[PDB]
Amino acid sequence: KVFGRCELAAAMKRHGLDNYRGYSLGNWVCAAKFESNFNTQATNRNTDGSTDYGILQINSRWWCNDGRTPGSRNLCNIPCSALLSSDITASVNCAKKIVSDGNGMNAWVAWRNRCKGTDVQAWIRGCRL
Repeated sequence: KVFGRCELAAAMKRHGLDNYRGYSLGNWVCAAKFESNFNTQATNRNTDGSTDYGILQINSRWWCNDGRTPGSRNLCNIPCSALLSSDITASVNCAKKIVSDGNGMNAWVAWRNRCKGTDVQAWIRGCRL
């Protein structure tokens, strides 16, 4: 599923991401925009052989099992394919564990490079929330 901007914002808010660990909703929408262009089916392979999955491009090195990242961890206790669902619950629940890991949203390179320090509330302007 390819989300609309406000549609995703409302789904993320319902799942408790607004101000989760101090990160306002606009941060999460901005990260999803630049990680996946709001597409739950996005995948991208990394040089180390891991793969990033889903709307928040969660990596198989640490967070999910895809059966082809040897020696990797599965900290969210899920198959990576669960992160590609039109239902974002699994991605959100795993993102909550990532962002609590100590490095905050710096775990998302696109957030660090394209959202951090910008007017992120722009990503939720106009939405009925």
